[PDB]
Amino acid sequence: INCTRPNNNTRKSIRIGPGQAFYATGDIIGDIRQAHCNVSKATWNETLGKVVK
Amino acid sequence: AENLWVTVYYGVPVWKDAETTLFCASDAKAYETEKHNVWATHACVPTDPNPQEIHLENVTEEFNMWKNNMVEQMHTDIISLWDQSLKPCVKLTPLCVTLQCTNVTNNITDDMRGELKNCSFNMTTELRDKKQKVYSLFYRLDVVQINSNKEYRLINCNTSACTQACPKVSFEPIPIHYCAPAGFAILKCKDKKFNGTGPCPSVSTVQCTHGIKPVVSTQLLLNGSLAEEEVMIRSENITNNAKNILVQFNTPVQINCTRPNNNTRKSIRIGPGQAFYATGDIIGDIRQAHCNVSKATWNETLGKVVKQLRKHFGNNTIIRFANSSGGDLEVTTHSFNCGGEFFYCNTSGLFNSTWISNNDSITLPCRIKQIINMWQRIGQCMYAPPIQGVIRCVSNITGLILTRDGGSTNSTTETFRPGGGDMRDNWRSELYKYKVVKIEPLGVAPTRCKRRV
Amino acid sequence: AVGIGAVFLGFLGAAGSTMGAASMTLTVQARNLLSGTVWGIKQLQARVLAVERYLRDQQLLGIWGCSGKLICCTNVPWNSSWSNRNLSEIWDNMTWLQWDKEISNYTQIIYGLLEESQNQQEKNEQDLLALD
Amino acid sequence: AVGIGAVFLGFLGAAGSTMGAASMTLTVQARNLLSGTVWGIKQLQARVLAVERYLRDQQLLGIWGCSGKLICCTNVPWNSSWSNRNLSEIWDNMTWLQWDKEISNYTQIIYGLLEESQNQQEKNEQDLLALD
Amino acid sequence: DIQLTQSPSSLSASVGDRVTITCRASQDINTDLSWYYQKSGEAPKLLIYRASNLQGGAPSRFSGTGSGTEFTLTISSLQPEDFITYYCQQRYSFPITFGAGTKVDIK
Ligand SMILES: *[C@@H]1O[C@H](CO)[C@@H](O[C@@H]2O[C@H](CO)[C@@H](O[C@@H]3O[C@H](CO[C@H]4O[C@H](CO)[C@@H](O)[C@H](O)[C@@H]4O)[C@@H](O)[C@H](O[C@H]4O[C@H](CO)[C@@H](O)[C@H](O)[C@@H]4O[C@H]4O[C@H](CO)[C@@H](O)[C@H](O)[C@@H]4O)[C@@H]3O)[C@H](O)[C@H]2NC(C)=O)[C@H](O)[C@H]1NC(C)=O
Ligand SMILES: *[C@@H]1O[C@H](CO)[C@@H](O[C@@H]2O[C@H](CO)[C@@H](O[C@@H]3O[C@H](CO[C@H]4O[C@H](CO)[C@@H](O)[C@H](O)[C@@H]4O)[C@@H](O)[C@H](O[C@H]4O[C@H](CO)[C@@H](O)[C@H](O)[C@@H]4O)[C@@H]3O)[C@H](O)[C@H]2NC(C)=O)[C@H](O)[C@H]1NC(C)=O
Ligand SMILES: *[C@@H]1O[C@H](CO)[C@@H](O[C@@H]2O[C@H](CO)[C@@H](O[C@@H]3O[C@H](CO)[C@@H](O)[C@H](O[C@H]4O[C@H](CO)[C@@H](O)[C@H](O)[C@@H]4O)[C@@H]3O)[C@H](O)[C@H]2NC(C)=O)[C@H](O)[C@H]1NC(C)=O
Ligand SMILES: *[C@@H]1O[C@H](CO)[C@@H](O[C@@H]2O[C@H](CO)[C@@H](O[C@@H]3O[C@H](CO)[C@@H](O)[C@H](O[C@H]4O[C@H](CO)[C@@H](O)[C@H](O)[C@@H]4O)[C@@H]3O)[C@H](O)[C@H]2NC(C)=O)[C@H](O)[C@H]1NC(C)=O
Ligand SMILES: *[C@@H]1O[C@H](CO)[C@@H](O[C@@H]2O[C@H](CO)[C@@H](O[C@@H]3O[C@H](CO)[C@@H](O)[C@H](O)[C@@H]3O)[C@H](O)[C@H]2NC(C)=O)[C@H](O)[C@H]1NC(C)=O
Ligand SMILES: *[C@@H]1O[C@H](CO)[C@@H](O[C@@H]2O[C@H](CO)[C@@H](O[C@@H]3O[C@H](CO)[C@@H](O)[C@H](O)[C@@H]3O)[C@H](O)[C@H]2NC(C)=O)[C@H](O)[C@H]1NC(C)=O
Ligand SMILES: *[C@@H]1O[C@H](CO)[C@@H](O[C@@H]2O[C@H](CO)[C@@H](O[C@@H]3O[C@H](CO)[C@@H](O)[C@H](O)[C@@H]3O)[C@H](O)[C@H]2NC(C)=O)[C@H](O)[C@H]1NC(C)=O
Ligand SMILES: *[C@@H]1O[C@H](CO)[C@@H](O[C@@H]2O[C@H](CO)[C@@H](O[C@@H]3O[C@H](CO)[C@@H](O)[C@H](O)[C@@H]3O)[C@H](O)[C@H]2NC(C)=O)[C@H](O)[C@H]1NC(C)=O
Ligand SMILES: *[C@@H]1O[C@H](CO)[C@@H](O[C@@H]2O[C@H](CO)[C@@H](O[C@@H]3O[C@H](CO)[C@@H](O)[C@H](O)[C@@H]3O)[C@H](O)[C@H]2NC(C)=O)[C@H](O)[C@H]1NC(C)=O
Ligand SMILES: *[C@@H]1O[C@H](CO)[C@@H](O[C@@H]2O[C@H](CO)[C@@H](O[C@@H]3O[C@H](CO)[C@@H](O)[C@H](O)[C@@H]3O)[C@H](O)[C@H]2NC(C)=O)[C@H](O)[C@H]1NC(C)=O
Ligand SMILES: *[C@@H]1O[C@H](CO)[C@@H](O[C@@H]2O[C@H](CO)[C@@H](O[C@@H]3O[C@H](CO)[C@@H](O)[C@H](O)[C@@H]3O)[C@H](O)[C@H]2NC(C)=O)[C@H](O)[C@H]1NC(C)=O
Ligand SMILES: *[C@@H]1O[C@H](CO)[C@@H](O[C@@H]2O[C@H](CO)[C@@H](O)[C@H](O)[C@H]2NC(C)=O)[C@H](O)[C@H]1NC(C)=O
Ligand SMILES: *[C@@H]1O[C@H](CO)[C@@H](O[C@@H]2O[C@H](CO)[C@@H](O)[C@H](O)[C@H]2NC(C)=O)[C@H](O)[C@H]1NC(C)=O
Ligand SMILES: *[C@@H]1O[C@H](CO)[C@@H](O)[C@H](O)[C@H]1NC(C)=O
Ligand SMILES: *[C@@H]1O[C@H](CO)[C@@H](O)[C@H](O)[C@H]1NC(C)=O
Ligand SMILES: *[C@@H]1O[C@H](CO)[C@@H](O)[C@H](O)[C@H]1NC(C)=O
Ligand SMILES: *[C@@H]1O[C@H](CO)[C@@H](O)[C@H](O)[C@H]1NC(C)=O
Ligand SMILES: *[C@@H]1O[C@H](CO)[C@@H](O)[C@H](O)[C@H]1NC(C)=O
Repeated sequence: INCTRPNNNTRKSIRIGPGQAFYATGDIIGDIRQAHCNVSKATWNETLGKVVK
Repeated sequence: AENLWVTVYYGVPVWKDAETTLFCASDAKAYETEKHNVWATHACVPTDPNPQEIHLENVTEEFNMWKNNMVEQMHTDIISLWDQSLKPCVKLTPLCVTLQCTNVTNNITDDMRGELKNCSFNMTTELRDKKQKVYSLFYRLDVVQINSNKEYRLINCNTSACTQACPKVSFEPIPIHYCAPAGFAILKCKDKKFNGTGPCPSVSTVQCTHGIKPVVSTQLLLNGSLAEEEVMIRSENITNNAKNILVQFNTPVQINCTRPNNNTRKSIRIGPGQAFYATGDIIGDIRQAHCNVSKATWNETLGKVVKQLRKHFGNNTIIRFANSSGGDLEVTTHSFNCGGEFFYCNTSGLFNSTWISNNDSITLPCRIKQIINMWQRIGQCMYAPPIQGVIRCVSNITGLILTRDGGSTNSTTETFRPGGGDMRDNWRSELYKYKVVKIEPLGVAPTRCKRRV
Repeated sequence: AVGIGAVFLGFLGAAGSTMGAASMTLTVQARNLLSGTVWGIKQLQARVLAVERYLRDQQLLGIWGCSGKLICCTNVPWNSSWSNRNLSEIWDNMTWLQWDKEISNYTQIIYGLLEESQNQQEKNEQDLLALD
Repeated sequence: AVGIGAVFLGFLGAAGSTMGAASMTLTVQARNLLSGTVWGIKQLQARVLAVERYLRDQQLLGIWGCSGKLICCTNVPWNSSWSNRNLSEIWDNMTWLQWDKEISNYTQIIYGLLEESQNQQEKNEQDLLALD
Repeated sequence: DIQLTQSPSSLSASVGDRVTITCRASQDINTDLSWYYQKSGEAPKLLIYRASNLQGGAPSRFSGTGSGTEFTLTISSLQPEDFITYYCQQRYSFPITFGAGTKVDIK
């Protein structure tokens, strides 16, 4: 099984108090698409068949 | 007779070497009151008198103090004990705040121009609705500027916030003893000219080492042991220029440090059961704390050290002493503790001389600090409450740490500068005549006798 | 009184003599084995270690069928393959450490033979007693 | 050399043979009983419990006057009530585990007989050696 | 290969006679060697192990000695059962080799 997130991310830091850091997401550079997973078909079909038998 | 059968023995005297955990032992005299001190807690078993020493003969053993155990062990123990003692004390979080500060013109001598700052600020009271205005004094080496108007901030504010020291605690060291459990032995080499590594024919065994006094210092050693024949020099590889050199003296030298200034004290309330201590007011003229040593004593001691050192780099050579090269404020100057305070003394006036082949007193100044981060850690500072009345103590100088500077070709001349910085060497200067071994009672040998049915 | 002192016999200090004289003085060592918040935890570890060490030796001596004595004989025959020399030099001029480093390699087999020898002895004796 | 491996005689794997063979390999098993900030306490407790168990059964063996030996006979006769059987089958076919399961009911009864037999025997012989 | 020579090739002597047999190696093999005995019709067995250790169960009249490229077997008193064949075998690096074989005869 292959699963991926293609979007790009940045990072940032902010100070709260004495020696206290906090990370917040920055900005995005390009378009955005949904992360997703892929699997095969024939392998799945045959495995389900064997399990049924 | 010729044919023979095996035989078994028990309790044979043979041993090997290994490592194991040691434990402590303290004199019962310390147990008499004195319940407030960082070290010397009551958990140590009371010691015993009349220690006994057993002599050995015909033995020869090899020693190597450089690759020695039971140094890091006591280092870790000291750090852990310090951290444990420091735990239950009030925090100092709310003080990080802007301040209004000005000079202090109260008959100060010219050398102290701008070394004291009078500051005022706002601070919450016990009831969270109200606030109050307060003031205090500070030294130049604890405050920083940011950006007409004048403002200042603390130096550690952006790094971390740390705990104020509790009022009633004692930093005075006392003798301590180390002892090993049953099934192990401690060996000592009593040769009076053994140079720290190699064979030793004269050996003995003991159960508990002699007294040890933990002390923290840099660029010098205080209240150490005294040699018996002459000044000795030790090192791992003297030819290499990247390794320090330890010099142990034969006779002691005396030194007097003093802070003639006078102080008072004041208390402020921060919250529920939260007290804070701040400097009060000064009473009269102010002078720099300083330290003194003799002259002729130092001269002759340096002469003897040079004469002894000459036996390695040929007699046709020149020697020149130079001050510290430079760097951060913690290695470049000799720092020490006396009576719950911390001084920083500039030693430029002691290693300024040269030597070729074939009632006056030296006085030096020092400075004061109030925020400390020792053991070269980060994120852990302290606060030292002020003390009332003058202070003065006296001690002994017994050893030096030197580092040889690089050279070029054979310039018939060499230079040395003070070094140090790592506290391991300070412990290593003492425990270089002790080894730990383990017993192996079993044994086997052939014998003419045969077992009977 | 004025010249009379004290001369005791101490802990392990006879390890500078021949292979033979040292064996005359062994008992003393045998009588010195079970002698009896972070700043006090390690004592428990030390005590546990000591008792375990003593018990291991007790068991090992027990198995070989020589318990309760300091000098015990056996039946396994010595073999010159392991070592050389004769009784005279061995018991006249040598030290225990020298012997230890000499026989270091061949130890496990020498240990191993003893228990099977003892087992054969016991098994034969059992039938010898049970036949009547 | 070349062409020879290595054979040992290890752990409980000999626990499927008949009655006779297993008793050959007793010793090895007997040797494997004393092998050697919140995680330390539990393992320390486990070690302490193991040591306590070893001491307990050692003492129990000691009471029956058979210390230092792996085999020991005694005077208590064997009542046929518990299990009649006969020598051939028990010493030929029966295995250890099934035998233990089959005689799991009459242990406490047996122990007291050995205890009292030893006590009476020792008391009797004390007088005989006393009149000597 | 490591050639092994057995001497004598054959021998004839009466019973009870004290006799010797020798096995010589082509090159030095230290003492990784053994001696086996056999009669026709029976499987071979090892009489002597390592040329220095007496195998369990063998009569003591047999004795083995030597090293390097020379090894010797001595029978103090011959017996009727001792009229058999012998082979010196090398337990060294590959391959594996066996001796020519020596026979004992009654005269
Ligand atoms: C290397 O080794 C040298 C030589 O030993 C050593 O110098 C000595 O250090 C010790 C330890 O600090 C010094 O002892 C201190 O001396 C003074 C004065 O005390 C003496 O004098 C008074 C007056 O006569 C006596 O009452 C007292 O018993 C001493 O003899 C102070 O630093 C210490 O005294 C405390 O107690 C005094 C009692 O009167 C107080 O007046 C004083 O303020 C001190 O505070 C006490 O009271 C406080 C409450 O008010 C309390 O909070 C404190 O805990 C404490 O109880 C201490 O006795 C000794 O004099 C030094 N010797 C010389 C010749 O100078 C070096 O220190 C050592 N090196 C290093 C780096 O430590
Ligand atoms: C470090 O910085 C701090 C910041 O707080 C300064 O502290 C203040 O300094 C001033 C000037 O010295 C102090 O004023 C003194 O107050 C005391 C009482 O006087 C008060 O009451 C009278 C009568 O109502 C008022 O006139 C006066 O202003 C005060 O409110 C006395 O020590 C002094 O009074 C003397 O002078 C006044 C006239 O000014 C006379 O009326 C008095 O009778 C008397 O002679 C003086 O006025 C002020 O109190 C301090 N504040 C705090 C909170 O302590 C430090 O001075 C400065 N420098 C240091 C420490 O060296
Ligand atoms: C998991 O499964 C998904 C869904 O099947 C699959 O997504 C596919 O990825 C490929 C590779 O990126 C896509 O193919 C592209 O689709 C469009 C339309 O053709 C174009 O972007 C590309 O074609 C040309 O266009 C570009 C112009 O800039 C050229 O640069 C490029 O070289 C091409 O010439 C390209 O074909 C495909 O559309 C999707 N979707 C599907 C349904 O296939 C994904 O790759 C699988 N794997 C993973 C790890 O997610
Ligand atoms: C810093 O250096 C100075 C100068 O050397 C040093 O003073 C010396 O201290 C040593 C060690 O304490 C003294 O020598 C011994 O010290 C004790 C004193 O009790 C004893 O071992 C010896 O004294 C004997 O005689 C005494 C007679 O009164 C008896 O009471 C005692 O039981 C012993 O029999 C011996 O003196 C040495 O004398 C002084 N020298 C002086 C004062 O001139 C100082 O101690 C060093 N600092 C530190 C912290 O050690
Ligand atoms: C999930 O990810 C894996 C890993 O990247 C993919 O495996 C890859 O599959 C492709 C297509 O079969 C392989 O390419 C082919 O490989 C051989 C030559 O090596 C030959 O059949 C073709 O010429 C082609 O190059 C590729 O090697 C292989 N990658 C690895 C690392 O094994 C897999 O396809 C992904 N699955 C899905 C469902 O997307
Ligand atoms: C403690 O807190 C008080 C209350 O905030 C501070 O006093 C106030 O300080 C601010 C900033 O300087 C003053 O703001 C401005 O002051 C002038 C006065 O002419 C003018 O521009 C505006 O009217 C405005 O208020 C403010 O006046 C002042 N308030 C009072 C009542 O004095 C004070 O500075 C803080 N003290 C410390 C030591 O931090
Ligand atoms: C102690 O320090 C001295 C130098 O003060 C070391 O001596 C030199 O050690 C180096 C590094 O191991 C040796 O390696 C190389 O030798 C030749 C000739 O100099 C050359 O290729 C390199 O310059 C390099 O130095 C060198 O032989 C050796 N001797 C000299 C004269 O430089 C010494 O090794 C250090 N420690 C010990 C344990 O010996
Ligand atoms: C370290 O050595 C320096 C230099 O000698 C010492 O400073 C000197 O100390 C003496 C003795 O206290 C001072 O004498 C005093 O002067 C005035 C009168 O002029 C008065 O306070 C006293 O009556 C006494 O006579 C001297 O002025 C002072 N300065 C100099 C340049 O000698 C210092 O005391 C020594 N430190 C220690 C801890 O011993
Ligand atoms: C560091 O301070 C000590 C303690 O004050 C200084 O030693 C002391 O010096 C004075 C003045 O010489 C001695 O007082 C008198 O001196 C002579 C003997 O030198 C004699 O007339 C009397 O016995 C009288 O005490 C005092 O004894 C001496 N303290 C001692 C020996 O414990 C020391 O000089 C100062 N350091 C330096 C470098 O000056
Ligand atoms: C540690 O104390 C010594 C005491 O000598 C200091 O060395 C002296 O430092 C000054 C500069 O601070 C050197 O220069 C002199 O001062 C000024 C500005 O340079 C000027 O009036 C003169 O031109 C003169 O050069 C002075 O020469 C030097 N003393 C000697 C004998 O060379 C040293 O700075 C102190 N170290 C620290 C880190 O404070
Ligand atoms: C380190 O040692 C050197 C060498 O002894 C010291 O340099 C010397 O310092 C003194 C005092 O400043 C100089 O005396 C001066 O000489 C001229 C007049 O001849 C003039 O500048 C002043 O009036 C003063 O008398 C001396 O010449 C100088 N010697 C040199 C440079 O060779 C240096 O002070 C020592 N450092 C410390 C911290 O003690
Ligand atoms: C008060 O202290 C300030 C620093 O907080 C002094 O300011 C410097 O003083 C030195 C030494 O006189 C001068 O060389 C500098 O030019 C001054 N300014 C700076 C920015 O460093 C000040 O002189 C002290 N005295 C007074 C009366 O304010
Ligand atoms: C301390 O003494 C040892 C022993 O003399 C010195 O190291 C020896 O150096 C010689 C000469 O190279 C070698 O033959 C020995 O093997 C060395 N022995 C050991 C134990 O290292 C050593 O240099 C001396 N240390 C100092 C700092 O002078
Ligand atoms: C040390 O060696 C000498 C010389 O062999 C020997 O006589 C002596 O007994 C040995 N032991 C000692 C001195 O304790
Ligand atoms: C400073 O000097 C003045 C003038 O002599 C004097 O009145 C005042 O008390 C002195 N202050 C201090 C703290 O010495
Ligand atoms: C230094 O002088 C001494 C005097 O004993 C001599 O032995 C040594 O060789 C000399 N060393 C040199 C000149 O390097
Ligand atoms: C032991 O053997 C050595 C070496 O051959 C010999 O010198 C010595 O005399 C022998 N000692 C005896 C047999 O007591
Ligand atoms: C043991 O008893 C059983 C049951 O009577 C019998 O079958 C078996 O032969 C007996 N075995 C003997 C006497 O060895």
